[PDB]
Amino acid sequence: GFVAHVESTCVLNDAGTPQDFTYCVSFNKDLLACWDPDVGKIVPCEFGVLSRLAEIISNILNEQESLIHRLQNGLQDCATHTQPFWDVLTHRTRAPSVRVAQTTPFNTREPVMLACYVWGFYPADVTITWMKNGQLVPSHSNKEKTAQPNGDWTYQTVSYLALTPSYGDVYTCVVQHSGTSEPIRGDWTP
Amino acid sequence: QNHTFRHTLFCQDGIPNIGLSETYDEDELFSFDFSQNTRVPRLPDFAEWAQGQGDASAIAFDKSFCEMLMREVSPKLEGQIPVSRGLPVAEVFTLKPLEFGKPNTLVCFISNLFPPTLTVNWQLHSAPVEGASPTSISAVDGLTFQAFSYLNFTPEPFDLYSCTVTHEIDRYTAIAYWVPQ
Ligand SMILES: *[C@@H]1O[C@H](CO)[C@@H](O)[C@H](O)[C@H]1NC(C)=O
Ligand SMILES: *[C@@H]1O[C@H](CO)[C@@H](O)[C@H](O)[C@H]1NC(C)=O
Repeated sequence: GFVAHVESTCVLNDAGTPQDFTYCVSFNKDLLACWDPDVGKIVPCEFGVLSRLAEIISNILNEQESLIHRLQNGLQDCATHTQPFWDVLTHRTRAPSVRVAQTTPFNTREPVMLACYVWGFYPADVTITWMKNGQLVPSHSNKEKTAQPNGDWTYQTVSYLALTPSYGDVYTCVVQHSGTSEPIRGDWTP
Repeated sequence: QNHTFRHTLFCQDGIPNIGLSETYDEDELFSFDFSQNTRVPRLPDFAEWAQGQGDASAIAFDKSFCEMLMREVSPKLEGQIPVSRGLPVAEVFTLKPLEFGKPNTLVCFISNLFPPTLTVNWQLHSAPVEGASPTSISAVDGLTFQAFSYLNFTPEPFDLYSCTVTHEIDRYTAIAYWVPQ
């Protein structure tokens, strides 16, 4: 019933510059060993009940010309490996869509609860702000979430705002997505 | 600023006894089919890149080392120390906001999945239903997994969809319900 991971994370900034690199073996959810480019070898970690196992794992991995030389080179691979598509990824965006509607009251007594539906965007970074008659409205029950992933390589989230209907009032949800300079808006009147 | 490309390879006993998942900022780029011995794009947009790379020699070694630990290490301590189990959580929601009669897609989002072994079934008032897409497990930061299962459908006022996750064959199920708003 056990599980093992041979994880290798590659961190890079925009353009395509490698910034960090690791290789780590981990049995069960406990972590065993990670490479250390300083020492040049695969060094153990989590000296738990499995401290013993840790030493071994690394030794074995250490006595492998290929692996060590694979790791050593690492960062240089990271570039080539990612390069062909890195531009696409770092610069691929899907603009969000917004729709405002009213929904059954969550927390609070106000007779109307507005819900701003922002969906279909990438990356996940986005900011929602509300406006009452062109006026910014500070947060009080303005509870959102943290952009839910769809796995569809898109994201969505929702913003709530409680209020009292007075004709002539216009509410607008403003959304600025890091993938579009054009802030999106959706208004709602009683 | 920064971005994270993760190449997680894992092995276990059961369901997919071996898998590879390569992500970027947590969204899966492509997994890897060990039968045809090739990468599989999460989106057609990708395809071309899953094509090349020829890093096969690493995968080969990683794979072996993994299977190796499952072979030797496991038996040694099977029943000697505790299994990290993660009680899975399922949530259900729509891709686009709700518009009765207009086409939509339900999403069953599974989180805290550990180990990555499961089966997802959708129902509608207990009435089972198919047309669901394959459930894709993906590795996630912190040595864990998450999976999604999509099901297109046309939302109607008296609907009641349920997404049933069945963890580790027969030990622990999770049922998430979705009703119209
Ligand atoms: C990414 O994190 C910070 C913030 O952008 C950055 O300075 C750093 O180079 C990256 N992380 C590592 C471990 O290099
Ligand atoms: C849902 O609709 C889209 C577009 O028609 C289609 O690509 C997809 O295959 C349908 N169903 C599933 C389960 O993906």
